[PDB]
Amino acid sequence: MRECISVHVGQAGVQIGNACWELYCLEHGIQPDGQMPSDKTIGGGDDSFNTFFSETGAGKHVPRAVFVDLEPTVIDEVRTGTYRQLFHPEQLITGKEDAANNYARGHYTIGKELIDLVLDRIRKLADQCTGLQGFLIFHSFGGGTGSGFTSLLMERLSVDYGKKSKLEFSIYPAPQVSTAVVEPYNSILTTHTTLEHSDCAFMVDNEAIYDICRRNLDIERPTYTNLNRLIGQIVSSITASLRFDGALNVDLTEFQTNLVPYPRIHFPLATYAPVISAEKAYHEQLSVAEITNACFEPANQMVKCDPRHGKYMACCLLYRGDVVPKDVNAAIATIKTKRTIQFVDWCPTGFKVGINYQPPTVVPGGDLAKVQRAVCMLSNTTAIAEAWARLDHKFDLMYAKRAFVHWYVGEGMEEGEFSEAREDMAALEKDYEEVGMDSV
Amino acid sequence: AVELELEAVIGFNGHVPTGLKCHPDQEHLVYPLGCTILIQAINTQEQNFLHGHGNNVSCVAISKSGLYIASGQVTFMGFKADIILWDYKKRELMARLSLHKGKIEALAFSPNDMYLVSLGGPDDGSVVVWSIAKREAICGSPAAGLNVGNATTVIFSKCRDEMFVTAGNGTIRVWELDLPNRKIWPTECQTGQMKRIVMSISMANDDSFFYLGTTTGDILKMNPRTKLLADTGPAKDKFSLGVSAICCLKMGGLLVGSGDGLLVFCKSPSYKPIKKIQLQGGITSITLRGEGHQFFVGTEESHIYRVNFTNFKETLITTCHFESVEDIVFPFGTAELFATCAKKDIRVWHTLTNRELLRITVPNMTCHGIDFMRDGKSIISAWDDGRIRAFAPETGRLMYVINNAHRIGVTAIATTSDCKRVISGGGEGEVRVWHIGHQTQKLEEALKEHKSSVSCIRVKKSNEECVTASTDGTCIIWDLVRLRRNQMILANTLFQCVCYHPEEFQIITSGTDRKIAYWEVFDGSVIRELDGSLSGAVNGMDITVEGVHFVTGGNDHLVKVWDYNEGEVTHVGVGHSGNITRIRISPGNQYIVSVSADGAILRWKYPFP
Amino acid sequence: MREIVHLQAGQCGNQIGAKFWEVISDEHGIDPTGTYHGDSDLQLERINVYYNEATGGKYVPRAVLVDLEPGTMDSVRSGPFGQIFRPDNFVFGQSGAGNNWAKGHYTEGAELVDSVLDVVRKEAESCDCLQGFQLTHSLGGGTGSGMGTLLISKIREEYPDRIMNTFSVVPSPKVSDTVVEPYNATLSVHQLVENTDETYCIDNEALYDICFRTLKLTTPTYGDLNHLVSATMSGVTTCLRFPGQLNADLRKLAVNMVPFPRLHFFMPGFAPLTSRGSQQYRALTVPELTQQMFDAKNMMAACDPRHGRYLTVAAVFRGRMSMKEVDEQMLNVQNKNSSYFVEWIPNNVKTAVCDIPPRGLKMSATFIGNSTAIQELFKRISEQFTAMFRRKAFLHWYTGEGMDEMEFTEAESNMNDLVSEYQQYQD
Amino acid sequence: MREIVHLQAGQCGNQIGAKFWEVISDEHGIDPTGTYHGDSDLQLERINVYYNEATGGKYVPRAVLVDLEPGTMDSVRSGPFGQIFRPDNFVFGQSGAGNNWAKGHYTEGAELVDSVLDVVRKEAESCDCLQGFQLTHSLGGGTGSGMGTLLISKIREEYPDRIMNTFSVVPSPKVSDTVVEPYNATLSVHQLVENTDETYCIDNEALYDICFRTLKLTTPTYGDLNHLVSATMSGVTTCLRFPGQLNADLRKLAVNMVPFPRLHFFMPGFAPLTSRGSQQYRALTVPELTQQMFDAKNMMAACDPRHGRYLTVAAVFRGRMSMKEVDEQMLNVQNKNSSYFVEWIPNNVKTAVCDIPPRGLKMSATFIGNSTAIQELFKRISEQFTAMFRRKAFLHWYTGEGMDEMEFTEAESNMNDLVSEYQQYQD
Amino acid sequence: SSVYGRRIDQPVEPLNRDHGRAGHVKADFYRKNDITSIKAPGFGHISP
Ligand SMILES: Nc1nc2c(ncn2[C@@H]2O[C@H](COP(=O)(O)OP(=O)(O)OP(=O)(O)O)[C@@H](O)[C@H]2O)c(=O)[nH]1
Ligand SMILES: Nc1nc2c(ncn2[C@@H]2O[C@H](COP(=O)(O)OP(=O)(O)O)[C@@H](O)[C@H]2O)c(=O)[nH]1
Ligand SMILES: Nc1nc2c(ncn2[C@@H]2O[C@H](COP(=O)(O)OP(=O)(O)O)[C@@H](O)[C@H]2O)c(=O)[nH]1
Ligand SMILES: [Mg+2]
Repeated sequence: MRECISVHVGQAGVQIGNACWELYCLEHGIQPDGQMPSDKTIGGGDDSFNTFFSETGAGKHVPRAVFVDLEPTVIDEVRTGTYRQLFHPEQLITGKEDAANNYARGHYTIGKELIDLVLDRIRKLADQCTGLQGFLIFHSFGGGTGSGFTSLLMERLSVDYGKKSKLEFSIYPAPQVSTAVVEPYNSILTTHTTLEHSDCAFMVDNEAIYDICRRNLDIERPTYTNLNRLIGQIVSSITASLRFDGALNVDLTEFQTNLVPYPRIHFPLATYAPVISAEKAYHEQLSVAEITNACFEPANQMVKCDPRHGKYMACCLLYRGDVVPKDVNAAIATIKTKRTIQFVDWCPTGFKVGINYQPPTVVPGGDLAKVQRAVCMLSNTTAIAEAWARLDHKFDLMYAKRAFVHWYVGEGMEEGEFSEAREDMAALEKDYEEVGMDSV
Repeated sequence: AVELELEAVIGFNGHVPTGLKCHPDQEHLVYPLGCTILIQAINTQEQNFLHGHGNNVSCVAISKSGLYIASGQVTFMGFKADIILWDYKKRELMARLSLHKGKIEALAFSPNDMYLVSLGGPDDGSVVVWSIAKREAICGSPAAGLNVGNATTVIFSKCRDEMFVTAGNGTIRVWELDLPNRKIWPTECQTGQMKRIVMSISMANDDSFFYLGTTTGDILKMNPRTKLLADTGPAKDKFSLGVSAICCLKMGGLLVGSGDGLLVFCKSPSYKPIKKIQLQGGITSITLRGEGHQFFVGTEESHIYRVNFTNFKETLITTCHFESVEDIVFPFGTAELFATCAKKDIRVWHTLTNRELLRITVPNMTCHGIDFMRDGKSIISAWDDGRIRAFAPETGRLMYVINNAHRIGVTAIATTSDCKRVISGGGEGEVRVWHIGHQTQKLEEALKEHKSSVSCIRVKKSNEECVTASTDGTCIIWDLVRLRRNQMILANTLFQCVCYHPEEFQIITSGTDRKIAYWEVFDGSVIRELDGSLSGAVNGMDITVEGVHFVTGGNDHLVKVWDYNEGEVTHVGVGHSGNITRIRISPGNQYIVSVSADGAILRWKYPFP
Repeated sequence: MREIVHLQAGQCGNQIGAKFWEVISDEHGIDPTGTYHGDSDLQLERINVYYNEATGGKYVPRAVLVDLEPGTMDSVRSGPFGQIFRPDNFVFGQSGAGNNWAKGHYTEGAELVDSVLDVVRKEAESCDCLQGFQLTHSLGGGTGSGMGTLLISKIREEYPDRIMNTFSVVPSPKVSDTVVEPYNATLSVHQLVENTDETYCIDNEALYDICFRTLKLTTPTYGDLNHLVSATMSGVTTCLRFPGQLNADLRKLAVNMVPFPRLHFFMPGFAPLTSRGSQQYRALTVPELTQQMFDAKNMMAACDPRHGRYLTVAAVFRGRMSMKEVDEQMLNVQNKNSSYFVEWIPNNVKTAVCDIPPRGLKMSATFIGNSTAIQELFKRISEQFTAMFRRKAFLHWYTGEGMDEMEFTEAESNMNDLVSEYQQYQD
Repeated sequence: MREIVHLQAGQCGNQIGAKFWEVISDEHGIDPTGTYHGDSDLQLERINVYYNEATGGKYVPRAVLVDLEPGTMDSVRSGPFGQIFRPDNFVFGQSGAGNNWAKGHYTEGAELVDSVLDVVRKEAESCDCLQGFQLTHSLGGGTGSGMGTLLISKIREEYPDRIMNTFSVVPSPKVSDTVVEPYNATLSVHQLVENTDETYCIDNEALYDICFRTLKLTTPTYGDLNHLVSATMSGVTTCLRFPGQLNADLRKLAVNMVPFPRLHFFMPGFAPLTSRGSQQYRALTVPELTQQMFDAKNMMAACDPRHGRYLTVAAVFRGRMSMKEVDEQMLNVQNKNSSYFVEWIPNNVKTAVCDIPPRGLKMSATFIGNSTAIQELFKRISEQFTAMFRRKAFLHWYTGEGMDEMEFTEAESNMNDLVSEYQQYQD
Repeated sequence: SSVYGRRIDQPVEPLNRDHGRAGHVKADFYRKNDITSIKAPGFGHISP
């Protein structure tokens, strides 16, 4: 078992981390006080916590995480919440002034006031780690520090820690619905650092998650908490083999070389298959085929980009629970023989299957009914290029009139970087349409 | 399969610390004898058996109520030991409580019975807290620091929250129990610069001070309420090999033992002897018969004593082999004498009242063989050195020794009825034939066929040939008169016992395949093949002198009554826990006696004339 | 005398070798605690060939357990027969191979190769004459493929006259469990064709059919998918630890299965495989024993023997058998089926019975064939390499640890040159 | 009737030496008080070598215990085996040798010499025919570096023909605990070359390494480090205290291992070192004691023995062993490693067997050798000297109790000549 | 934001703590400190 810290930045990132660390401590057994009710002697010591927890001696297990947000409202609610003894006060770094939905005062002006304290605190976790695999950094592409401060982290963690698998769990803004007005700007100005020192940029937009909660999970009027519980179960298959045993154990370094074909192409999707509510959970049988089929379906995806109008290039399929290998490779066979699901010619192979032995633990009060055989898919398709293209249209419209710029340039940022992020996105879109032609 | 009767038991495993105990009803003793724990009655021959356990038990822990008795066994490293609770009133398993890997060193109960501390393992030492109510675990922590070593002792107090451990590396730590958070909190006791090695704990009756017995020969008294030392031991004239047993009285006194047997009653401030009496063997257990007037002392060379406090006069009530016992043989004619034969010792015993009359010790040496000459004038012995020592029946002097008899030990031995020839086996697989003159003990022939090792010699009723079981799968009927062979009986089992059926025409063979088989003395063919015991192998047999019953015991720790003509089974067992090595029909056909891998001499009332 | 230490490497190799050290341990008779409580002395006398010795009758496996991540070391030790392996042979690392062939060979395996070679160089000098080394691995993954073949080349230089046989798990046809599997297999047999004597090729999809269409097991696990390989691995070295009428050790197979020195990729097969319901409805006599092992269904390598010639032939029979039938049936396989046998070797039979059967089954065999249907296994890894090499794919995680694009052509040249040899003789 | 006087000086010397008195009291059967309770009479037959007699048959060690502080004096006295020691042999100062070769040799160390040497005269003249003197002194620091070497010079002038063994903890380059340990070693070497017949150097770097990769201990403490040192110390004197098939006293492995007149810096090592975790999964035989000896791991003098050639090595064995396989393995290590031994000596290995082994095991051995690589243990301190002597660093302390810098230059020159003479006899 | 962790004291599932990742190679290979191998069996060395 090895370790990985999780740097949550943004109001979004720490509220995703609120649902994540609730699930994390439940899987192992850590109570909100921070203590495990059974001791390491009793149990034939189970060091499954080590990937996300660290013992102090009195049984006080510790979240290997650093909550950061530059505005003090969403971080003080976890120093006053039920999980206030679990976290460490030095881990919960906060600031005074808002980023105010502005890239410039996330990276250049306000972000420099706390870039020293976080990089010291990453060092504190990294020193006591012995097998630190990856940085699981949670943020959203459509706000302040989640667009800002995370870019200054990505540059600093690469100079300091180098090759340590800088993963990135991220929240893209949606095609139609949006909770900001300046959102196109800070969503393409920060993707410089995303196509730079970050090796696997997982993608979720808020809009697709609402549709899953309505159709499959059968709740109308969903709030932001149910949207974050889905993200927590996404990690818990990505970090399941690092914490629990399985048939095909799959490491965090395994994920990259099994999903990134080219150094520029490093943007996967995420899909949880058996995500149904309890009343329609007596109803479906849910063996193995219907959930292998589920991730491969449009109205189960977690990003508003249809894989049918695109070609797959890499797809690791991670399974948990009571999954039998013959049931997988038959389900692999039956879905590799469907015309609408297209794989590019330079991937004759197909899928990376990962089998785990731990069924997903249900959050009490959560929506998701228990499933004894679950799937968390991490795809990689050319169809993500339409998700980059819809904000490209939206950015090009409100930049040609030079709107909402005097907030940006008058905060420590040069005008030239705006045009640099413009040409940078054209290059990545040209790369994705290039990597998906069939050479013949 | 009618049970015979189990009368009388000799045996005690004194090598465990804190062994022999007397429950507060003051009428029965409790002591461990293998992977079983006995209950011998005070003033009554009545004795019962606590079954269970796989390998040899290392711990006993009886309650202040007497209602609960616990124990703990050793196992192979990597495997999990089993702490077995019991009820003294009904003697039946009520918990298995398996957490500690490796083995156990010590158990202690809570004052009023609701927790058990069972510190276990030189490989996996970690103190745990049990529940006597839920039969389930509560707390858990490493029992020693990373700078210090490992702990082998536990004790409770007069309040059920304290639990105290010492060490062979100095981990004097007074813990405190914290049920709501389910954790324990240690506190190392400062003792100055006195790092010592200590192996025994006792506390006062009013929870004042706990008392230590170190290897240096020093009684360490320390405070559990200020976590500090109070008084060191004897300044001069310190004890011997370290104090291995301490038992604090209801007074301000303490019965301190030693590794030699110097049981001393001393007071607190000087720790100077008041009344000294020397015991044989290193003192491993000092119990109290409740009030403390009759304290029973157990020793590692297993001898249970009986000392009255007001005169310090002893009475040896139990005497045992302290090591593995092999070969029981009876003198010709009479059936009231044994030959209980073990490492470091050769003993004889009176059958009716178990009481030894001669002990023959050859230093740190092992005797795999014993035999009685027909004239009753020499106890022939086969020692691990390679020397055939022949001691005298009375006194115990060495009449003669045959130096360099066999190379790798002399294992199996047998005399002849003419009292002139001693047929000798060997661990190199050699059968030697010696001549016993009045002044010389020469060699006549060296018959060498067996490759591995010889296991059992048997001689017929009027001497012309002998059978020699061997560990390589061969049993040869050597011709004794013309110094040759006669047979090449062969099988795929490591033979461990062979016997001559009276009216000699066929021999019965045993071994590892549990395929008890009659074999003929002519043409050496298979006659029957009985199935021995379904569990392990068969070490030992004896056919009666009327040829109607042959008794059987083996690794299956269990005496088995088998009649001859039909292969039916009149099985009994429920005997002793420890691998039965040899067994012998009494000459008068009145008892059957088996030895075991742990020192234990069992007698059963032989049926079937 | 004759000695085989067992170099299990990788995740797959440690799992199969765990299953392998169980089927030896209930054949020679070993408890989880390494002690003998077996039955016969016709079972111990040659326990040397796989097991070392400690005090008190404590036979210890002669296996060097190596895997770059420390996770699979935990699974072997926590397994049922995991309390037997000596705790000095466990040579693990810190960072896993990532199923990256040079992450296993040139940059983290390079600091573990000098440590695992020391342990092999201790269990090789306690041998009067060591025959050779068996290395259980998988060509699909990383440290099994990359580090594993690094051990092969180093060993072949250190001990150059010993039987280097490898029990390999070569990629499956349709089932794919790694998208990095085409490159890992290609680089491995570039180092395996020249430095190994007997490459036994075990697929996965082939065994998937055997546990369904022959054995009828609805939900089979990897343990049952390694028991068939372990039964084969016991089968090869059977006239080497137990007595036989006509004996055959590893070299006697090797001299009789490799006509031409490059050509050594073989096909395992276990004959007596009965479904549980259909077990009482089948006589256990040698005519069905020879049929089933030559049948294309019980063929644990996904290369149909009807799609090619079948150069050299094994039947390492086990049990008390009459020698006429194993000369009659093997002749009947040849003469009647005079098409799927090469005309340029007169008689292709290496029948060799043992006396001691496997536990239970009173009859057995071990099918080891050098067919030229092997090329179908190495054409498919040659068409998906070239598809992935055409437009440079996953190579930024291949050249970063330090390699060249030159070695990919040299590795792929050794592929089609190997296939051309099996196509030269296919006619 | 060949006795040894065991001197010990410094905190390190008093700690290792007290650990030595525990392992002799176990092999010779002495309880913590002092009474003989060992079983074998082969122990009481030579109780004179390291012990004396007193009233009531309480055997007392023949040791003089000296330190300039009563800090480790009270630790030895208040220990597990701390009452055996004579209560006047605890002879000590009170001031303190704050690390300085001056503060043991040219000041406060030099007033206690006239008292400790009276005890040495009293003990050496209670022997019938004393064999020699052994001293445990840390080469880096105060009492050991200084006063200990001062004691060596006085005893050598008084008793010139009796041998002088020194077990010395030379300062390691990586594990460092004092900053002036380069200064103390260079000044201590000069009075260890002309006044010592055998210098066993035992640095702390290898001792930590053996307790991590051989003993496999998570957290070694100072107690078990000296137990490895005490095992070697009770490996060279064993044929002075127990019978044997081929006996060898402390002079026989001096006449057969000191080639040239200075040439006497040796490297210790123990044969049967195993973890408790391994222990059972391993046999204890003569051809595996010799592998555990002739390596890097068990060489507690941390210095690569493959980067130099052994002049003369001996191996004193203890157990019930046969004289062929012992001599055969000593022959084999010379043939298969013919480049690791010099050629101008025909046989480089000396053999000794002592029947009675240490308590516990049934077999052990000791490995001391005159490797020419020991200059590497002496280059580093010279490098740590010249890069500390160039700018007169930390020297004003040294020239305060009376010491010219000319003594410093000649000590470095003598130690460089020590490296020279080992460098000449490479080939 | 308090909805994260209200029903935590009403568990719906007893946790199946069987398929874990309990470390055995780091805890059964490496002993703490005794050097037992060249130590006597001593007091209380009952063997199976
Ligand atoms: N997944 C997820 N995304 C959220 C959540 N809440 C907000 N977001 C997304 O985050 C974006 C804005 O949040 P942040 O980036 O964290 O804004 P911020 O860090 O507070 O910026 P400043 O207040 O200026 O410092 C919105 O556009 C949402 O799309 C949430 O609970 N879960
Ligand atoms: N037969 C068998 N195959 C296995 C087993 N475990 C994994 N595999 C196969 O090995 C391939 C991947 O090998 P991998 O585990 O990555 O090897 P690694 O490089 O050591 O990690 C997959 O295609 C699996 O089918 C097993 O226990 N038995
Ligand atoms: N192996 C070992 N080394 C020790 C011990 N005690 C001290 N040392 C070493 O001795 C060195 C310091 O010696 P020092 O106490 O200054 O010698 P002194 O001034 O003569 O008393 C340190 O570098 C330690 O590594 C011990 O118990 N065992
Ligand atoms: Mg905010």
